[PDB]
Amino acid sequence: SRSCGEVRQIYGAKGFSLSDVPQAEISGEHLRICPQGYTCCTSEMEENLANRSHAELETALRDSSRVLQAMLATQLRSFDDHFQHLLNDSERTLQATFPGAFGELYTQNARAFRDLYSELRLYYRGANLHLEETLAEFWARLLERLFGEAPRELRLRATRAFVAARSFVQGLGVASDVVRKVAQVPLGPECSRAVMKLVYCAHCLGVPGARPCPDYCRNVLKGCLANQADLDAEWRNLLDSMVLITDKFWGTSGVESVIGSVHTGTLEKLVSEAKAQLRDVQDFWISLPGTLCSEKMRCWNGMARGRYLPEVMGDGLANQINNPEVEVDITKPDMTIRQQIMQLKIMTNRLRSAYNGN
Ligand SMILES: *[C@@H]1O[C@H](CO)[C@@H](O)[C@H](O)[C@H]1NC(C)=O
Repeated sequence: SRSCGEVRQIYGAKGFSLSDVPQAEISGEHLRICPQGYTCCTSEMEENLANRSHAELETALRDSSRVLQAMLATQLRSFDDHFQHLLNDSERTLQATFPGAFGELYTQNARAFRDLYSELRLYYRGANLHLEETLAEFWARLLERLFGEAPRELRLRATRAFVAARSFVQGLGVASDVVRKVAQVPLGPECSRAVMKLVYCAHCLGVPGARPCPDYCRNVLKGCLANQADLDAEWRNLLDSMVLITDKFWGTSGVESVIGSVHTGTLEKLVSEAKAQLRDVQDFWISLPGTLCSEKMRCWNGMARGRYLPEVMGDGLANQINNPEVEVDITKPDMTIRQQIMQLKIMTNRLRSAYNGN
């Protein structure tokens, strides 16, 4: 008892200097973060351990962000490349059948057809948002190069198909960007305090083998990630809209059939997998506290070993007003996070609009 051996062992395994560690327990009068009591930690050790815990939590968060980003990027690239390939192969089928099938009108107008397809690619890329004018001019210089009353319907169908595809890809890209920018938001100093007291203060108070209580760590991380948790609602909204817009991919007027029919398996599986991934990460913004506590981090409640009494806080900034472990100013939001929320709102609007109308 009262020996600093084990704490010295752990503090040494951290790579830190072994000169700064006391032989036995000293007075904890000097401890700023950890509750003051007989301890094996000097102020030096306290600061060092604090820095360590903070850097570790940072690393975990950044890792989660990297995983999510990678997934969304993969989905994005997949759907984008496929949507490109459908049209490109519609053009290859075109060039294969059409000249061999019928008259010199085609072979003379071939560059005009190529320009039509290229303009459709520009429409899909979002470089040109009005296809009515470009189509009307296509028919104008096709007429002046001479295609019945129909297919004016192909205009409408291509419109509603291509806007759906573009909206889905844009959605994936936007989610990816939101995650990207939010990931660079730094942790608060009070959050760093609470985290230190969550992790290494157990070591400092003489219980180095003690495990942090689940509700305790939970409240701490809900205190730290409170701003990130505000993204929940709009995130779910965007994901819901992205799940919705894939319904337009199917049917004779469906996106697939339309992008394939411009001359007149796969995407289904991709859409299924996408649905799986999105329904997996719908919980993302509020899931972090529960995830990091259950994996990377009878029990240590922050004072001593024992039960953790306080009940777990709700998700979001405002619900942290009474947070026992960390002190949150709910009057100050993170403006970056709020901006990203706005972005989510915008893209969600675009997707809803794309779903039910013009
Ligand atoms: C579609 O055709 C264009 C013509 O330049 C080509 O560059 C592109 O590789 C094709 N689609 C894709 C993205 O593979």
